[PDB]
Amino acid sequence: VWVVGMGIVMSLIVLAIVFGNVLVITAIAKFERLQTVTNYFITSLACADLVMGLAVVPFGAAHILTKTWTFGNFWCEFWTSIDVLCVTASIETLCVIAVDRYFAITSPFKYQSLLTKNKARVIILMVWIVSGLTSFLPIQMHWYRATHQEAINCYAEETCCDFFTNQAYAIASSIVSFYVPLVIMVFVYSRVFQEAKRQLQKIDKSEGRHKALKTLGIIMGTFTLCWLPFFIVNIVHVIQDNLIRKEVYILLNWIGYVNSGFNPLIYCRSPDFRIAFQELL
Ligand SMILES: CN[C@@H]1CCc2c(ccc(O)c2O)[C@H]1O
Repeated sequence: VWVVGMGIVMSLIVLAIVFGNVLVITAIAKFERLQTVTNYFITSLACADLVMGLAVVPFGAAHILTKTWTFGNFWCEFWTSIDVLCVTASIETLCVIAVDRYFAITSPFKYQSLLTKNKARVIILMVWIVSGLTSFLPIQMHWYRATHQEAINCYAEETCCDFFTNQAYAIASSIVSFYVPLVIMVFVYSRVFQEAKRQLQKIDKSEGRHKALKTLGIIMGTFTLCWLPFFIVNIVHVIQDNLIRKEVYILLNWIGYVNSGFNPLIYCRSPDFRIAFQELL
């Protein structure tokens, strides 16, 4: 009375993610007026979200609904690697976009000199490579493997897939993937807000006879509310093994997945994108 209908939500999420990401990619690729150095970061972010929505989500949905993993252990390890890869790549691309905006507003004359067409490709490749070294290299060689008896029983059996991780791997991965980008983005947006307030005050002083707050609020709040509650419990549940159950962890992780769907509605609402979308349909 629950399974026969609760798959509708997963189907809707999959459809929304795939449609939004493919529409953004098609709009950027097809029309030449959208070709910009800043738009390449959005292209990489959309590609990461598309891969996530095409691979990670359906298999997880099958895992919860069926409650068994029909496929082998090799596919389980591959799925975990893809999950970690996509998550960290997306979160790092967000910080890259924020730093680009910081450089755009803070230093207006030499914005062009710092970043060109060729440098963006190198930045994106380095971001994806650092993302890859976090997931595939440790998982495939079995560095994260736990040691307690329940983990051994889960790992030996070929029909169960429960994520058991070492303390050191969890801490290092969380620090590399979330907290450093969080700090960088906070500092960047604080400086940007200060500059905007100064300019607004200058204009009001010039023309003798509030708006950036909402713009910063959407971007900060969406990311923080979507990805902060997951990493708190991720860090906590390794130090103490009795506080956090195995269902709240899954619920928070799936809450974090939805953040891929909201990215096109935040970073791709410019008017030129509106003309591009209107022309397509
Ligand atoms: C199966 N879910 C995984 C488990 C742990 C983990 C995730 C995402 C980013 C990380 O850095 C992680 O360590 C989650 O998506």
